[PDB]
Amino acid sequence: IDAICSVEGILLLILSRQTTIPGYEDELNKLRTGISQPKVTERQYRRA
Amino acid sequence: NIINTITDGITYANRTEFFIRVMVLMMMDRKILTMEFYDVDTSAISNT
Amino acid sequence: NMPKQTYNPIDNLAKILYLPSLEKFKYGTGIVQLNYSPHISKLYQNTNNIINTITDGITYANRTEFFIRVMVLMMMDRKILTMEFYDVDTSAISNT
Amino acid sequence: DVRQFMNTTKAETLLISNKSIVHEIMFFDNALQPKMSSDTLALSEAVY
Repeated sequence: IDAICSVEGILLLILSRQTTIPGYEDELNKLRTGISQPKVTERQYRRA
Repeated sequence: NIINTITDGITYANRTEFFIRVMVLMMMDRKILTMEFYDVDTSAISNT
Repeated sequence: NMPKQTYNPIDNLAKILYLPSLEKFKYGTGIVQLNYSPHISKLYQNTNNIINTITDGITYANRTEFFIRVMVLMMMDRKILTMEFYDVDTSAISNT
Repeated sequence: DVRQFMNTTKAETLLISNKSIVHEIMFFDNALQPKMSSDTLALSEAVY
């Protein structure tokens, strides 16, 4: 269960912008540029 | 390979993908470094 | 007079967004009119046999039986539309 | 390194794009250009 939660957490990290803000909030923003929209469709999420 | 979008050439998407994969690489794969030394005396002169 | 296409760009999404349309209104059409589709235009026969009529022509009875057929079709034809989708960019698109 | 300053892209395609098609460009450098041989008559060639 720790492993599956870790997977889900890594996934949360780079989707759904307004969740992750550890200490930088800037290069994370740099990263997120590429999802093309501040909302992601499901099938994209599932395949990811 | 990770973001199913119909695109024209290369644009921010390969960059995002590349970030994800190098990230997930470094998150995994713990290693600790073991090296091997010599016995140099003072031959290495004048160079502190 | 057709125009020429120079400077061939990359079209990895034109073939999904435009090409099916753009050629229907390609530069050089005089009129574009609305019509019934095949699979319905075939319901418009000549020999009227749902409604006998004393004439040998294309009289109103044609229109009437044509109504009857499409009406009883639409009585039936319970269909459900299902479909998948692509996912494209939105910043690299002119139309909003 | 003049022997591999190969870079082929007609400015047409550079100009007709889709506003995010990020692509490659090369860049030479010769600021430390050594004097030419003691034979060359006169460099009468344009390198715009």
